[PDB]
Amino acid sequence: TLPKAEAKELSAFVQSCVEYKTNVCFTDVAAYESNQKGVLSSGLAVLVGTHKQLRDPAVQRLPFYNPAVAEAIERVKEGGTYGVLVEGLANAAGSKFVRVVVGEVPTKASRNNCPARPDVVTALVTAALDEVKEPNTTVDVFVLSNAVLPIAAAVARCGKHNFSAKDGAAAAAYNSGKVSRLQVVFPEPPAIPPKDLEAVATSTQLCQRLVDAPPNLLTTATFTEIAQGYAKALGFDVDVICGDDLCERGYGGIYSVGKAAFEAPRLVTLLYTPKGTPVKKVSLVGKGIVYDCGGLALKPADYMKLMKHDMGGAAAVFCGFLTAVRLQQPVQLSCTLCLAENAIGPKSYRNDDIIVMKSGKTVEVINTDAEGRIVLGDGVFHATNELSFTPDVVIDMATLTGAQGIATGRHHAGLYVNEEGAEAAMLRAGRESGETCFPVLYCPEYHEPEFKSNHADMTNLMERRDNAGVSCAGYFITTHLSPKFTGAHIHVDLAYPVFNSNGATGFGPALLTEYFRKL
Amino acid sequence: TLPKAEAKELSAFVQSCVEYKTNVCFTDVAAYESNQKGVLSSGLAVLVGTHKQLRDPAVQRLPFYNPAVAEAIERVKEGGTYGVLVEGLANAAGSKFVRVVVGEVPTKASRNNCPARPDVVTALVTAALDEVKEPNTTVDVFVLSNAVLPIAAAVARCGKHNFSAKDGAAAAAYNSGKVSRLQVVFPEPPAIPPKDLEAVATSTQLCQRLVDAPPNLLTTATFTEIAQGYAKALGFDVDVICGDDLCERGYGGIYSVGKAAFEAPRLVTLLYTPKGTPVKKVSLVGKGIVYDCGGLALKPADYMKLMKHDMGGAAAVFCGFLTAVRLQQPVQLSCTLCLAENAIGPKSYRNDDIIVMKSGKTVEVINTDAEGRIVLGDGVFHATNELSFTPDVVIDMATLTGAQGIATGRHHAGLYVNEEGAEAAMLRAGRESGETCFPVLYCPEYHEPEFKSNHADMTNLMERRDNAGVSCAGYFITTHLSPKFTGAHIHVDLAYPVFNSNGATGFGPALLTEYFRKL
Amino acid sequence: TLPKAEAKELSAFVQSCVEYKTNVCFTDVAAYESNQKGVLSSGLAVLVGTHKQLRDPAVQRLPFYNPAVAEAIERVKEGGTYGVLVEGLANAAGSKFVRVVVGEVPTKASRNNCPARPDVVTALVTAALDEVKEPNTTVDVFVLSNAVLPIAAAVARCGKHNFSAKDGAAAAAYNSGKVSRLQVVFPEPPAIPPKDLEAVATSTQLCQRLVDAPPNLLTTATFTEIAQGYAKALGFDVDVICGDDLCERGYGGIYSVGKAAFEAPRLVTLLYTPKGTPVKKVSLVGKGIVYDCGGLALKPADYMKLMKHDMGGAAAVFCGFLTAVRLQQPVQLSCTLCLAENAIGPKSYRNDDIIVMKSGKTVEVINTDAEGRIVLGDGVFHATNELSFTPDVVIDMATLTGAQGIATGRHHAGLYVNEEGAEAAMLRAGRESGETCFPVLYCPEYHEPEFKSNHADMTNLMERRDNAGVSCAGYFITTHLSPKFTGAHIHVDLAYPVFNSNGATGFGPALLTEYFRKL
Ligand SMILES: [Mn+2]
Ligand SMILES: [Mn+2]
Ligand SMILES: [Mn+2]
Ligand SMILES: [Mn+2]
Ligand SMILES: [Mn+2]
Ligand SMILES: [Mn+2]
Repeated sequence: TLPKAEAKELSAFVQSCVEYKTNVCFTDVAAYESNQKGVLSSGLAVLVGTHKQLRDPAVQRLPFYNPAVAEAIERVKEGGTYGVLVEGLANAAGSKFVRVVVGEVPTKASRNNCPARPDVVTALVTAALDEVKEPNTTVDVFVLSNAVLPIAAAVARCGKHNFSAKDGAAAAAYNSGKVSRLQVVFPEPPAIPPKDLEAVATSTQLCQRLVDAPPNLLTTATFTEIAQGYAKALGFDVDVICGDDLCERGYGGIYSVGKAAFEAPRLVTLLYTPKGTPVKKVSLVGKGIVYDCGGLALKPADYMKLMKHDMGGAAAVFCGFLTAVRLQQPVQLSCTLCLAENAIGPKSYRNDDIIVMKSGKTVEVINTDAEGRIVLGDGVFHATNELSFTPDVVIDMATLTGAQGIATGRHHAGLYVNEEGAEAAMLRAGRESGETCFPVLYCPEYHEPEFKSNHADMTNLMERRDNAGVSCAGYFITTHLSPKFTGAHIHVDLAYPVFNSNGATGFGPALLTEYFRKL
Repeated sequence: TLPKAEAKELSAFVQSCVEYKTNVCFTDVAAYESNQKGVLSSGLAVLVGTHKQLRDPAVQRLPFYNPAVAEAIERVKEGGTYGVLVEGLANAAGSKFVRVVVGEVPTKASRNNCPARPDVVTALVTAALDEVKEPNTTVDVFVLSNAVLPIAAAVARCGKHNFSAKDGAAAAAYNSGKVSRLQVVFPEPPAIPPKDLEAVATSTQLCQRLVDAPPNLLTTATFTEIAQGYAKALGFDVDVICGDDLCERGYGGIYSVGKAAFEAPRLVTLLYTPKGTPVKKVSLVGKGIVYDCGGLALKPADYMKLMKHDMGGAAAVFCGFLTAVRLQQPVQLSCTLCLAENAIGPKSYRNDDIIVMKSGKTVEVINTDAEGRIVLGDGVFHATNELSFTPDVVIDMATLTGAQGIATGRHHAGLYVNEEGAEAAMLRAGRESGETCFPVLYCPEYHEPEFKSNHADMTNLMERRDNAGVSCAGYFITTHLSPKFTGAHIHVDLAYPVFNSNGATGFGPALLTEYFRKL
Repeated sequence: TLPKAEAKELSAFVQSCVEYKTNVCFTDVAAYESNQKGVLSSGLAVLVGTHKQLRDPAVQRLPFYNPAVAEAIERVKEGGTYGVLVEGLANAAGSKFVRVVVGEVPTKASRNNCPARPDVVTALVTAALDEVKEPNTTVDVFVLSNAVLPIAAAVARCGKHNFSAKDGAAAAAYNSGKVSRLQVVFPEPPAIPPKDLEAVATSTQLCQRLVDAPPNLLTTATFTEIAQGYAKALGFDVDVICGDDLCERGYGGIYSVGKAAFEAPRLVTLLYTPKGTPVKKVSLVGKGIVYDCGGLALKPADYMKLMKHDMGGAAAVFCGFLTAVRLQQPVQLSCTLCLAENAIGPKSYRNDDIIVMKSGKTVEVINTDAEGRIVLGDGVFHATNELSFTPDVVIDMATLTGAQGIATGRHHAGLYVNEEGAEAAMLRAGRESGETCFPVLYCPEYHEPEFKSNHADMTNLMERRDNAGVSCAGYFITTHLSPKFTGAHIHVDLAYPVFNSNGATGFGPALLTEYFRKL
């Protein structure tokens, strides 16, 4: 029983997520010339490209181009921006001066990176949008690259976040009033239709919204309601196993992790079957730890900050699923959300407790703060044993370990994969999408001894933390795969790539979309 | 209200403890020759003794002896084992080869140790049993020592533990399927009858079971039910003061420690009066902290692991009591179990709270993780004030302090004792039983000032941690002894001796049995 | 000025390393039958192979085979050993019984591992050699695998270490008296000649010796003298830049790191040019931190233990170089040893000091315990700018980061490589040699910003430690490569693979040999 005022706030927040619509739309130079007739949308325009692209003669045909803009192109630093005023340029806001911000994108890109460097595109547009005068304007963003998918996601990510509690926004269901409408103008008609690019951008931003949201708003219950709302609207199936039913049905892992919390844990499975014959059957599984306090293995306060992001894997997987449904991608999908709060209290699972997992394997809990692998263990067994089909590929996505950052860094999700082919394909999808990945060691024979237990089948924590920490957490999860499953298993550790110093990045959904696209 | 599946599991676990039967039986060479006619029980035999004992001519008359075994005796290292195959040796398993494992026991033994070195006996047999081929076999263990009590307990302790959650054992009420039946074969008919040695072994192993068990299985409630089950079966009295009744009846110490937990605290008192006139009246009191998270003074995770062992003193005292009832030892006994979980939550007793103990004395709580001395304070007052008799001797056993390990180590329980005579006797009982002890400083005049309080009669924590930390915890407990009590008080700190790297040792019950035997 | 007794001890230790000869020799079953005529070398024989290999009919033709050995094969556990006595088997020691120890090697091997699992081979032979009765015996080790290179190195690694200070060995220049001579018997004549396998084994063991040795013995001076000794004996060139001359010649990195120490730092370069036509040119550079106390950024004692291993990269590179010279491999080599002790005192380089590197680039020292990347920076610039040739490939090997263990674990060295091709080749060499490697993220555009400095060209420490810690250290080193260099750069982080719980592994030399072999 919550207070009435808190429950109304939660319902309104749910609705804000279910009805979320993007601020971004897409077009091309010829279509823009034709529809707008050389009238800018507002008093701000943005021009982004490489050193070489910015000097293409076609740039001179752009409606805002003049000798000041030419000088901006000369003075702008690589990775930086440079702004100039253009007097008496026609625009729909009737502004006397138009501000034109040029941004230079590097060409330097390692073999493990996206050649189009959408990371810099995001930062350039963000910086340029900080020069916005008025609210509710439309900003024309002219991009010289034709790498449409990575640019779409990059721009969706950029600028002020749709989630906000600033300046009375709490009374408007935490919908920001500071976001500018963005018109992305490609050089050529995009290889991917504009409406499809919109769906991608929408999923990136929704993912961002879910991750940014504080846990007083995004709970196990509200996340579930959001999933149910999208199921009603788009017509996909939803199965929910809630609270004590998890225990009764043998889901000891997710039950034990989540049982101390105010809001009960939930295993939420979503099903989508395309019209006609599917190219693959794929089961998605996401770590939905709505808040990771550590449990009895309580985190210090420094480390507990930003643990609202611990559901970033569930958000990624959920929004990737939504994109697939909206674009009618020809993949049969399950999406299992492992929703729990890792809370501290009298019902807390303990450091010493022995858990009977859904898989039938027993787990000695060494450290309650290694909760993610436990909920995922139940998730992947569910996906591989309990559904109406057996998947060809299982993809689990999780903000799983600190080791991930040390290993592969802030921009590359770690991949632990049982097959070379599935790994290469996910890497390729990362490089095409801009949501980059990198492999971690796959060597089960060396991971297995780290989990030896006196009394149970396994522990939940490596004996020696300095023995491939990203990999070992992946290994743990694989021990709970059903024997019925003989296909590819892709573990994605996205602990760090889901956020930066401005908040959530919406990393994961576009990665999935691109992966599905190439199956 | 627990889930139905969890409650069924708890009942089954209770029953497994109440009906626990040992895997060990005892006999002697002549009786073995006569009953088995030179046919080994299985494809494994074990031979354990000192360098000199192994070279006794009587060893050559053992049914598995041959020149390869003789060579094993030559090659085996002190404290080590050495295995050989014997071809065409008659055995009940019909194995073509019998494996004979020889183990050499040192003679070196300090004045504070058991001369028969049962510590090494345990490790030798454990190592030998790791060479077991099949399940459910009987292994003949030939021991060359006649120190029957320490060997009985040593062998009961050894090998795989009766508690297990491995390989589906959770569905069999956590009864291990990996334990071998062990036939211990002494050189001479044992000075203590085989059926009596069985009862001792049973108590060692039950104690081990209770200590090994994770706190999701062994709770304040299930521990109580187990005690009640044994009371029905053996016909001894049981008194239970439960939850809020502890507060109403003035038991502020145990109530305050346990009140935050999911399962309520309990003061459980068991009574046994022998048929004859008793040699002594003895009150046992045991720290039954089912799990020590530290309370609001929360333990870090490294330190919180194995805190399921924090009820080792209650297990020891409980199983020593059982043995006394089963063997009808002529001692009048009370056994008070101080059962609580030291949990963290909104009802947690605080660092600053002032407790009114049953004794009438007030305790200022400096640190909630010094919970044991508090529950014991109520326990010993109960024993010395509230029973139908006044004891001559109070023995409290507790996994009480980290200082214990630093002071007396992993194999020797620390003794804090108000009389030289009772101390010497408990030391002698430790040396005879193998469950060795060592004294800590008894000096109340120096302990007393460490507990000075501004507002209460005393604190629960020493001001200066480096001033006889085993002793000061003992001192605290003695301040709550009833003034009606004028007898011997033996405080046994067994923090480390109750476990090793394989889990529980079942340390304590045999110590008590031997102590009672010599009264 | 050292005491006379210490100087004599150091000279003798130097000589022990310079004259080091292996305990291992290699042959095959037919050559063994022919030379030894079915007579075992001693009272111990070892049989090692997979479950399938151990049941090959050819096993029955081995001279020690009998029904007891057959039973051993049945009873042995995967990854374990099992020993039996064989009566009246002919052997050179005239022993009445021969002990035969069987060891089972797993077939399970991930795509990132050596299929022959030499890691288990090492452990099996180690465990078998623990059953050795007498000193100075020869032990026949029958291996059922034909993977000769990885087995050679595996057996060289195994058992008791040639470095010892036990039982008066200090008086014998720390040459162990506990090492058994080992005769490795392959099924077929080895694809690599026995004398070549010996040279490999010798380098593995010498490497192990240098790493095991305490820093009171292996100093910057003695390591130098050892290199000089090998140069005189084998006829290769040696260049030494010592102490203050490092400062005068602009080697500010290695000079600053090492200048606080009792023994001066040294840049030691070795040159080998093969007879004839010109071939691949490779420059090796090794981190030779004889002891890493942390400098002014002092390590706690727990972390400072085993920092004698911090010269493992210099040892690896040195011994790989020796193997190339002994086998006359057709590669032109330089080998630069970056020798320093990272010591604490009044001359200590500081957290704030600004270093002028040999490369001309300035380094702001944030943390003196990140010393390795600094000495290596001077090393690689030396190799790529100061030699009589320019290398095609630079390989640096270093026990560089804690992040390495977290990322790629205890058995896999981390690879940071500027070219896909060179990376793949080093990986292949790891899988063939058994000295396995795994890549870490190569993404200089993301590493570069971590080293931004206010006043110098760069810092020596990442601003954010959780942003690809293995990779960033590698990146730092690459900033000091000469602009004259346009080839492949392979950075090998072997922090953890150079040791296990028994001490040094001798990891690195064989990896190099195999890499050179395939060029
Ligand atoms: Mn988490
Ligand atoms: Mn956690
Ligand atoms: Mn305690
Ligand atoms: Mn405590
Ligand atoms: Mn170092
Ligand atoms: Mn260092």
